[PDB]
Amino acid sequence: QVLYFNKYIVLDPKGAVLDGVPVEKRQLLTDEEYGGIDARMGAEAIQELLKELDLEKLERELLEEMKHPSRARRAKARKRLEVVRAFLDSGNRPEWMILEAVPVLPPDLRPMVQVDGGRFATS
Amino acid sequence: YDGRTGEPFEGPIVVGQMFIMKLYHMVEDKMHARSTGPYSLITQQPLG
Repeated sequence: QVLYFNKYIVLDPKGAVLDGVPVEKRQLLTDEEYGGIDARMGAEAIQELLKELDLEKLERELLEEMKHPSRARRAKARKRLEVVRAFLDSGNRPEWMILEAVPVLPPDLRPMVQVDGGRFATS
Repeated sequence: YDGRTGEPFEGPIVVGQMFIMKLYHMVEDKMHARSTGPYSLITQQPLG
């Protein structure tokens, strides 16, 4: 929500991490909560984010927090896979979730018919 | 008597003057049929 709108900057890369506190390869940092960027904002963020994101490793970083957990928030743990494995043994890549292409449906489907003369009715 | 056959009905029949009426509905305004015709342009099908 704050990773595009409301500014708020995301912390993507790289870049050795702690400015007034570490800051754990993950995120955000507040607008006037200085630092800089070397990350960005907007979706580019979440884009180059997804891409550079080990696929299978999480089948392990989740298949290790599945047998030695608490059972309170180590419940959603599993759920991560359900999307994960859902992307893997599927043939569908993430990234694309952010659109580098915003298509246009056909005309004969989102009509522009003539009403009673010159004033029309778009779909 | 059944006008068709001279023989009358075989059971007295209750008869009399009954007040009736004609209602709003009259087939004349219902009833239709279309083999083909006006194809909409919006949805792409028969209308109007």
